[PDB]
Amino acid sequence: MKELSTIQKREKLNTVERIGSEGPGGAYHEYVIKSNSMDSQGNYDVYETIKFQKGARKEEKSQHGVIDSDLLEIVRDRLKSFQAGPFSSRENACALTHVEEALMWMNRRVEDRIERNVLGTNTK
Amino acid sequence: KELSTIQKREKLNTVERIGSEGPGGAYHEYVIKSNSMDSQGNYDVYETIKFQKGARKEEKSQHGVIDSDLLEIVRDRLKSFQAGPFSSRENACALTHVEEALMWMNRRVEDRIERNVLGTNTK
Amino acid sequence: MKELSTIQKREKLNTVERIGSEGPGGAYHEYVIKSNSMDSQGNYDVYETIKFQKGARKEEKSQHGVIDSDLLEIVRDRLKSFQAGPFSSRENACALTHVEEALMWMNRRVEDRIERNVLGTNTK
Amino acid sequence: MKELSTIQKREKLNTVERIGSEGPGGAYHEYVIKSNSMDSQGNYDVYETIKFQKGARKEEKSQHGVIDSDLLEIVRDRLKSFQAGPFSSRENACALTHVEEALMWMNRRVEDRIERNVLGTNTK
Amino acid sequence: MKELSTIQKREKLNTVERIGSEGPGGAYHEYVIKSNSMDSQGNYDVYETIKFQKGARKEEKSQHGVIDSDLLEIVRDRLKSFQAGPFSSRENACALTHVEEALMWMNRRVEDRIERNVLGTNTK
Amino acid sequence: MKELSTIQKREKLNTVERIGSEGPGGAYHEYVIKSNSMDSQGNYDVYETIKFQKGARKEEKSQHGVIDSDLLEIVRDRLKSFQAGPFSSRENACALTHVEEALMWMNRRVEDRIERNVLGTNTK
Ligand SMILES: Nc1nc(=O)c2ncn([C@@H]3O[C@@H]4COP(=O)(O)O[C@H]5[C@@H](O)[C@H](n6cnc7c(N)ncnc76)O[C@@H]5COP(=O)(O)O[C@@H]3[C@@H]4O)c2[nH]1
Ligand SMILES: Nc1nc(=O)c2ncn([C@@H]3O[C@@H]4COP(=O)(O)O[C@H]5[C@@H](O)[C@H](n6cnc7c(N)ncnc76)O[C@@H]5COP(=O)(O)O[C@@H]3[C@@H]4O)c2[nH]1
Ligand SMILES: Nc1nc(=O)c2ncn([C@@H]3O[C@@H]4COP(=O)(O)O[C@H]5[C@@H](O)[C@H](n6cnc7c(N)ncnc76)O[C@@H]5COP(=O)(O)O[C@@H]3[C@@H]4O)c2[nH]1
Ligand SMILES: Nc1nc(=O)c2ncn([C@@H]3O[C@@H]4COP(=O)(O)O[C@H]5[C@@H](O)[C@H](n6cnc7c(N)ncnc76)O[C@@H]5COP(=O)(O)O[C@@H]3[C@@H]4O)c2[nH]1
Ligand SMILES: Nc1nc(=O)c2ncn([C@@H]3O[C@@H]4COP(=O)(O)O[C@H]5[C@@H](O)[C@H](n6cnc7c(N)ncnc76)O[C@@H]5COP(=O)(O)O[C@@H]3[C@@H]4O)c2[nH]1
Ligand SMILES: Nc1nc(=O)c2ncn([C@@H]3O[C@@H]4COP(=O)(O)O[C@H]5[C@@H](O)[C@H](n6cnc7c(N)ncnc76)O[C@@H]5COP(=O)(O)O[C@@H]3[C@@H]4O)c2[nH]1
Repeated sequence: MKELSTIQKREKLNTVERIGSEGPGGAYHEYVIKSNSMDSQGNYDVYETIKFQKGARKEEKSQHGVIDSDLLEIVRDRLKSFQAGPFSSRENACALTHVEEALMWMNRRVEDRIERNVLGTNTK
Repeated sequence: KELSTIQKREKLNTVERIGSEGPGGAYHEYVIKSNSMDSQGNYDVYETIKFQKGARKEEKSQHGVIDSDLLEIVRDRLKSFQAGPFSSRENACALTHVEEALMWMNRRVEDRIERNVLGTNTK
Repeated sequence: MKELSTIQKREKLNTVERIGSEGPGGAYHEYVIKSNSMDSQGNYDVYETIKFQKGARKEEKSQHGVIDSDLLEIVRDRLKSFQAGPFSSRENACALTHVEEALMWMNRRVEDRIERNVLGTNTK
Repeated sequence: MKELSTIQKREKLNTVERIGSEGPGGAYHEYVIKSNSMDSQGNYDVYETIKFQKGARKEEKSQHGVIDSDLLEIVRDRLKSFQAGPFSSRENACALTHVEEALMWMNRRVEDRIERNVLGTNTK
Repeated sequence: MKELSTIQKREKLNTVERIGSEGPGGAYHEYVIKSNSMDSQGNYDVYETIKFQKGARKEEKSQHGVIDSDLLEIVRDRLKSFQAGPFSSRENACALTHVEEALMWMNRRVEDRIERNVLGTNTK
Repeated sequence: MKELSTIQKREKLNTVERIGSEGPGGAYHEYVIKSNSMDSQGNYDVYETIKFQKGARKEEKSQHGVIDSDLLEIVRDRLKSFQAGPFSSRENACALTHVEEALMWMNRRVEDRIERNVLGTNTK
């Protein structure tokens, strides 16, 4: 089974699973999010596949997809919206600031790799 | 509708809001589309992500993903990259920040359980 | 020596001191907090002893006691109360957020150890 | 109920309770930590009271007691010892750095209050 | 006085003073660092002024000078060097990561202000 | 080259350069901040030199100068002022809290070295 062990343990809406095998860097590049609930006719309320960029965006060889910062930017935008709205919380603000600091560190990774001419290459 | 992102250079994809504001004032559908293009003018990447919109117990809701799911995926990938040959301190700081975000997201869920407001449209 | 070198250096109310010997894990399991002041009769204004859990809560020869998360939860509650009251501060708020993040990491440790089924055993 | 809602939800050794009434600053100044487990004799295996300084130390009719930085310094010492011993973890390290940064902010509070000549007085 | 109350309280090499009057945004734009020790001559061993950009750089009547990210980038370079050398420490590491995160947030400000077309203007 | 590679890439007011050679502990002890702009006469609008303490302050052939805490205290004071003024921001607040945590870690280093009697000596 390829079920992710998550920090949340109670009242989970969905489970997440690794899909396929290990790829470049030792990571997976496909995930499925699927609901802990079934519809009236016995099917998943949610069954959602996320495919990540696998290989350089410049080869046609590559599995072209999303990058982790895209997912974090989506979460960042939603948390900002929630904080502007009626159901804001301190827990949200702490989550949002850590999300933004993670994105800034991912951008650090992009910029030092640009400086070293190694972005888009399989090099440490 | 296009997201202004923290990354400014060498961006692979663009992210856009889909639809209108919903419960809590947020959007519940997003599109990620590649900045690169194929021969016929079709995006090389065009993926929609739909979020839970309305309570999961209600059959009329838009059932979908929740943000901690996406953060757990990113967490798992960062752990795999740190165990692999292309690890970095930048990766490690990002991973710890993602994990602390997930910890605060769980604190929210648990607080809302404590106050008997989880799954309700209330602060 | 058994007197703790603390982060605070001036206007300390109390001193903290280790009691006994190193135990499981290389740590001490009993501490005393004693006042830096003495009463009219020449006695400590404060002399408090804290005994930690030492060995498995299941087996009877263990020294049964408190755990560190209990102490941080007390401090978290008091800081929350102070922030609601009239003598709140930014310094309090930073302290409380770090206390809660420490508690969340202690719970990460507990949840990692339940998942590995090592909780309550002398296993790294 | 005076029982504290804690961060950890599963496998709790002990329960923590506030004791007394709201005091200076809106906080409680006594807490009890009691075991979730039982002897054969019918009593709690753990039942420990922690009384905090309530009112200034110089005033003779105050409830002299511990302060929160004492408790976090104990936890800091134990965490350092665990990290130097055989059962270390990244979760311990993250908790320890947060505990030390909380102690650093508590000291900032003390030092700021000395600056403003309000340490030991009921004022912001 | 115009002397800064600093985090460091003991064994301080220098004092810092703000110079001039409060300017745009409510801040001071000139500072002096001077040694706590004097030479045989009687004058300070260190007396260093730092002027900050006051007014937009495009306007020639402005006081052109340094900006805060310059100073933090100097400190970041020095901490990186110390860590690569013989006298490294965990305290240095925590300081460096915080300096770098402060720089990332200063950059976030600049980029936000570019986004809103307010960079180099006297507005929030 | 001796150019500092900075976290900010866009709309930079100034460049920062190392001057001289590596010194004690592996770090540079002199830095120039110079404008990315020039006046009506082809001369830098800005050209500060910052010289750091190099060698123990209490010996006399040492180069006496500033220390990194001095620069962060300046930045801390300015950020506090900007946050009290009309052009405050969340980005400023995050930068300021990181600056202050950096300073408290610098002070941790100083007090640790005092306690070990290594402050002012070339020793790890
Ligand atoms: N243009 C562009 N902008 C970006 O922001 C970006 N982020 C990643 N990439 C590139 O996407 C492609 C897909 O990654 P893959 O898993 O195949 O290889 C990756 C992966 O195996 C590993 N890696 C280690 N840590 C990370 C990490 N944090 N994010 C991504 N990849 C990582 O290290 C390889 C090279 O990374 P980059 O050197 O950033 O180039 C990648 C690569 O060309 C980017 N390309
Ligand atoms: N069982 C369960 N476990 C979870 O982890 C979980 N996380 C979210 N939800 C529920 O999904 C549904 C879809 O959210 P919607 O946008 O309609 O309403 C949400 C949204 O408008 C707003 N909100 C504010 N901050 C957040 C946030 N951080 N995450 C999600 N929703 C948030 O506040 C409403 C109630 O939130 P919850 O009270 O968490 O219940 C939600 C809701 O029932 C969960 N349900
Ligand atoms: N049920 C339960 N819930 C908890 O939250 C909990 N926290 C600790 N314990 C158990 O209490 C007992 C007292 O600790 P001791 O010092 O004797 O051994 C400990 C100690 O030597 C070491 N250790 C390393 N890091 C830590 C740490 N952060 N907290 C406690 N103990 C730690 O590693 C041993 C086993 O740890 P756990 O595997 O958590 O079980 C402990 C232990 O059985 C708990 N038991
Ligand atoms: N000498 C000395 N060194 C210390 O480190 C210290 N820490 C606390 N105290 C003093 O202990 C006494 C007991 O606190 P009480 O709850 O009655 O009043 C407290 C309390 O109601 C409230 N308060 C707000 N935030 C905090 C906080 N973080 N810690 C303690 N008290 C706090 O604000 C009052 C004055 O605080 P201090 O001004 O720090 O003086 C206290 C007080 O004289 C100290 N005294
Ligand atoms: N090109 C460029 N790149 C930079 O990185 C940068 N950083 C600052 N500046 C500009 O320098 C000039 C000098 O600042 P002054 O104190 O007069 O006004 C400042 C000051 O009064 C206030 N302010 C609030 N927070 C800050 C802050 N964190 N840094 C600087 N100034 C700040 O808000 C005004 C406008 O700030 P910017 O809108 O960033 O433009 C400034 C201004 O034109 C920059 N210009
Ligand atoms: N009195 C006093 N109060 C201070 O706050 C302070 N901070 C630094 N110093 C002393 O200034 C002198 C100049 O530093 P130098 O680069 O030549 O040597 C330094 C430097 O080579 C290296 N070092 C490693 N990390 C750091 C660091 N974070 N800050 C400064 N120096 C550092 O380790 C040497 C000894 O450091 P200290 O042992 O703190 O003593 C220094 C030294 O005597 C101080 N002296």
